Amino acid sequence: TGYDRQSISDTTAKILLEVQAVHFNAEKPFISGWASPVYIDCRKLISYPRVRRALMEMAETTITRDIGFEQIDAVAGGETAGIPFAAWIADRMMVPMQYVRKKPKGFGRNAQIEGHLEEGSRVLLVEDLTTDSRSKINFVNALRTAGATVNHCFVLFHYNIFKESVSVLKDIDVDLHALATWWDVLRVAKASGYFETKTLDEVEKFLHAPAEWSAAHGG
Amino acid sequence: TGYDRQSISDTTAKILLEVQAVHFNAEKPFIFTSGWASPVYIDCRKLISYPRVRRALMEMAETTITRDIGFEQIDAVAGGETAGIPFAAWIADRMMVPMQYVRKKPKGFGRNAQIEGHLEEGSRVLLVEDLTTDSRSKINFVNALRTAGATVNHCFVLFHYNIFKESVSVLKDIDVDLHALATWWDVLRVAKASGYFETKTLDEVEKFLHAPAEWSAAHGGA
Amino acid sequence: TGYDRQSISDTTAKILLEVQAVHFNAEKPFIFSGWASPVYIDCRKLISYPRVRRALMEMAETTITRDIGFEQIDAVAGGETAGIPFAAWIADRMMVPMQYVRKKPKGFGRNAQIEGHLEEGSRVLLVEDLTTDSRSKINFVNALRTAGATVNHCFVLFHYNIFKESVSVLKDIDVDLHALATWWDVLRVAKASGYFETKTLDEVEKFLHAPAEWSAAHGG
Amino acid sequence: TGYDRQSISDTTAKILLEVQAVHFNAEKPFIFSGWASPVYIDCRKLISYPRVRRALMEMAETTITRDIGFEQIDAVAGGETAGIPFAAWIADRMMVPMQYVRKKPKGRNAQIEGHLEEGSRVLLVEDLTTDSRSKINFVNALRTAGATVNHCFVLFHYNIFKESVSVLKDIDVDLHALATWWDVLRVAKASGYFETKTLDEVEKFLHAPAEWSAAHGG
Amino acid sequence: TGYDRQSISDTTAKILLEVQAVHFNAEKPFIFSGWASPVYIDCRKLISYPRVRRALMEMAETTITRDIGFEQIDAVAGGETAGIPFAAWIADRMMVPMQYVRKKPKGFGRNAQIEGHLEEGSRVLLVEDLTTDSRSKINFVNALRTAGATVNHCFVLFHYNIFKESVSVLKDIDVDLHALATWWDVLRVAKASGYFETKTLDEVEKFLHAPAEWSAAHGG
Amino acid sequence: TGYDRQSISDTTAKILLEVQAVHFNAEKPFISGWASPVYIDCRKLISYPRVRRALMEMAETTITRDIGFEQIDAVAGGETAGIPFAAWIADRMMVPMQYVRKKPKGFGRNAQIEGHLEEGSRVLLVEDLTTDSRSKINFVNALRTAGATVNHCFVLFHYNIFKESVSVLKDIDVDLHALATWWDVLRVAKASGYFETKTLDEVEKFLHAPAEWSAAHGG
Repeated sequence: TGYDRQSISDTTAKILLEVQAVHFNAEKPFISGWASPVYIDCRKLISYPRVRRALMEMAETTITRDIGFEQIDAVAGGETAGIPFAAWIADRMMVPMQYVRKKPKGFGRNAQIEGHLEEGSRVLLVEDLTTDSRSKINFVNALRTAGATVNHCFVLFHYNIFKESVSVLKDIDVDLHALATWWDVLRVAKASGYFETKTLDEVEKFLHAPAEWSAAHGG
Repeated sequence: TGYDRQSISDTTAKILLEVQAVHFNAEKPFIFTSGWASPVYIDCRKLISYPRVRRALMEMAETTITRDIGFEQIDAVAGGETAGIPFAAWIADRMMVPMQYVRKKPKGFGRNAQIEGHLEEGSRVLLVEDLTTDSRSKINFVNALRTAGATVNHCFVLFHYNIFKESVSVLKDIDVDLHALATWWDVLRVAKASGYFETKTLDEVEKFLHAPAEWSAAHGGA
Repeated sequence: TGYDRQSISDTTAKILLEVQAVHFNAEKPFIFSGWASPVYIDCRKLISYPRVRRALMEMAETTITRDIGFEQIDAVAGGETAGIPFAAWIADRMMVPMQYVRKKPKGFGRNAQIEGHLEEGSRVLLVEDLTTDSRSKINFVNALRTAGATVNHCFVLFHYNIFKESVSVLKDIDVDLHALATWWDVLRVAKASGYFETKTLDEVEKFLHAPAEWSAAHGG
Repeated sequence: TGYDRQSISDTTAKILLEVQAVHFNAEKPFIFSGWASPVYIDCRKLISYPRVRRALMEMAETTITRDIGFEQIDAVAGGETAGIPFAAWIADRMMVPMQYVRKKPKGRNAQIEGHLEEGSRVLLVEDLTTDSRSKINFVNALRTAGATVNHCFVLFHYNIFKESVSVLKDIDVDLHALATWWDVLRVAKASGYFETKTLDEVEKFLHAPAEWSAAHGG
Repeated sequence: TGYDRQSISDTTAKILLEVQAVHFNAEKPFIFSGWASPVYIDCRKLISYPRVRRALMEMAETTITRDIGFEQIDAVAGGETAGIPFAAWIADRMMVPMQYVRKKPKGFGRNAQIEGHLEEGSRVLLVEDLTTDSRSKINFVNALRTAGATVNHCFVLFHYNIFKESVSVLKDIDVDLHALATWWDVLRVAKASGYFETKTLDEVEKFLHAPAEWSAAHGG
Repeated sequence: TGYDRQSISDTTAKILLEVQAVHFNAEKPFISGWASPVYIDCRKLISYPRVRRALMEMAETTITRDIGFEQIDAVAGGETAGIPFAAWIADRMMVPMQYVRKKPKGFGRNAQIEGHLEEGSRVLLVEDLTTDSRSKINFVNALRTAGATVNHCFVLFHYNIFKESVSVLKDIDVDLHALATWWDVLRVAKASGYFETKTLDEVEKFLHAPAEWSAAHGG
């Protein structure tokens, strides 16, 4: 459902707002602390068939356009949230699928990885969303310990409100690819006109300075 | 795909033996984490790394579901955590139905803590897992789905051990039917027919299958 | 979805009984026209179920390819109202042009009863939801033949059977009748399932063996 | 198959003109109940071409998802013998149940063939719209059976009559179309396969339909 | 399309006889290098029929998966202008890289006879339209093995199965031959159909049982 | 993976450079004489599944947009070169397939054509690539001898550096449709930045004057 980056992001934002995977609440923030007015549950997108089909089509388009057609030999999912999306992407791309556990279960170079992973394979990490890309280090290092070549990471949603969201993965030579960001959702919601002005202003203030807003509203 | 139980089972056994998802070792039995000793090891998670194998497995899964259960008797597909999520996703894609997945432990307030994804009240849900041994871990997931309002009467597994007496009755006591593509007997029969395995190993496997607990106690150690 | 004639009929009967497209009631027969029967079928309900209709279309394509042939049909024509969805799906599966025939003419030309484009000499397969005595099929067959199409085959999802002329009327005008299931298949599958009482199935069997006598005895 | 609205309309007009589903005749107007018109559209010819219908159904799905939403439709109900094939193809693409509505009742669910769950959201699919007067009956028939009808889809929209849209908005039904007569006129003018006089007469008709029909006989 | 070997063979024979890719003529034998024969097969006609070639590809994939295995082939290599379309379709269905082998080398190097990228150690399946004595397959097998490919299987839509060394010549170099139908299957289906005269089918049977003697007796 | 002509051409150029079907060498020109700094092997394209799927989608889009949806009744391919692409296009278009031999084998109308060709059929000629379209004359005449109507020709790559590459086909009333040209590959390579400036300048001066460059560099 899109061709260029902007259309893909707009379609992703519309999909997220339509299935109510994105929630806004400025009066009662969503609190592990970190009170925020925005809540996202990308795991609801697996319960809507047309939505997930469109999202996977756009995911394949993004992977082909930004990475390459013959640069990925396997698709590895996250712990439990990115496994369905990884499975669908692997089926579309006709590549082997693996998934990486959060904690090792056993001894060896393939303890964290479930599935068959050939030596030297080029693996693409796929999970639902990122906030700081700090949970990405464990999975990338687990895949690299087993011999895979991890240089690209795909996620449905990217917060893009923290400075080290993309620099952390770049320092370990991993590129972050995302279908949409919080700014795209904010722009689509502002254009739609179904949200009150005060709520959108509060959301914009939070997205500009996340830590300051969180600390000053119950963090 | 065979469109009948025997052909589906034989094809699944050949698939498992070809990709070496099933291992036989009688000289050095597989001592598991719980101390159980068995000469047979199966890793259904390896099947997701082979495109054609997984495609055929999902086609046979859809055929089994539509034959044993029915075409319009399932409203959603739920997968157990980690192991069965890819198979649940593929089955949901083939069946054009919503997909959810059940966590092993609750994380949330209630009535939706153990289930990730939207679940409409009164929806008939099919539980998909990679394999079952005694079907006592499936009760937790079935109760989690029923707590959210889903009506669970069927559970699908790629592999069913079928070597424990209460493998199916434990689910049937809570009104859940167990459907599977292949059993250990099917794999043993196909391995015997193939002839790539020595007679002693297959005899040991047959002895274990006929008496699991005694074999675990004696030949490998409790 | 099956691969053999016996497997297709059993699967179709199970599909019909599962989605309740077939109803049995011997205590209060379905008095249609004055005809009285203990059986009722509504093949139009099969289009409201995605998986059921997909399976039925797969079996329809399999039956067409096995009985008629892979390259013997150049267009798929559906009857008025009822058979148009099935004709559309079969044409999509077979990658052939689709037409549909109105019950009554809408003009004065040769292509008055046909809504579509029909090239001269095209071999056309006529698709309908069900047939009872195939007396209404002659109108559609003659309408297609007036346009120049060559009609030698007709496909129906459900064949009522019972009546002896149901295939002879079409065979007299060189049209072969193909079907997925009959009433006998549905009755056999219902008896095997065990969800229906013995008295009801006995009444249905008596009706199937003697339709006119049963209608006269239990109604008009 | 295009992506944006303009591309979809342009290639839909190209498809209509290529399969000759659109006819222009200024010298001898088409007497339809009179109403002499120089333009003729036969959208039922579109089902006899496989590639054309595949492209059109892809564009229909794209338009439905883009303008209505991905999960706003639970059933697709066509007209009677006009848009039933298009409704079937759209329902198959959308993985959504199909129904269809008759012109006249036969026997709540007397006018609807198929299973229609109460409270379901139903999309009307028809071959074309002229004044959207015949769609009132189908929308009311579906709403009698409990369905929620808020969107109507048609392959071709005349867009030359003022009430062709507002009559559906009065009953809270949105009209979605793949192409209009203006798109066909623009594509025909750009192609250059039509004489200038014919296109000028067609444009004059499209600006004032009733006056042109009355002047030329009707 | 079928599910077992016998069903696949029968369906393929019906397909070949329906599209007239197989011709029978005992009065005027097909003399082609001499070698008069009453049978003629043109497997290159099957690419001009969409449904026929789609069904043939389904059956080809089923045979490959059933006999060889799901994960035992890494590339599909066609012959020279004859099996290239079939190889392309099989590779698309199997989601594997495709190559094709020239009849004669064009250049110098290990990859002189092979067009397309072939990774070292790849297990390659050779696809052709038909084998008469499989003497020409040795050249393609050796060309593929020169570039590092491991060739242990060869798939063909049709296999004559009337020469003793049809399968042994490939088996001597560790290549297994798989086919959808043989001349015996076509003869059996033609006899069952009844569209062919008894004398013609008797002559074909005599030729199939002893091809060299029949050719010597009827010319060539 | 494209919508318009420009996007399709750019994606085709990226595909060709990614799988290394396009080679640049200014210091040592390749090679019947005609030393050139550019080498293209479109037959490598059939060994990559995702690449060939994307290229066939683009081919179908181009054929439908430029020729028409119902203007082609058969697809014929050149011998040994465009047969796989013709097969994939025919499968996509649910249209019969034929292929034309370079040299006739037999006598009578259909001696040079393999497959079933109905009289009056509209046939699209498919080839891997064309340089001067001199070899397409034989195939077009062979198809027209059998009764086919040939008015369109499709090639994945078009050199577009010779003046008669399109006029020679237009003289016999045949149109040439292509996915990419050498200019578009050059533009994509220049934008990518993976090639040295001297090599790209030499390639550009070759593509401007091919014959002069070949004569000057020992051709």
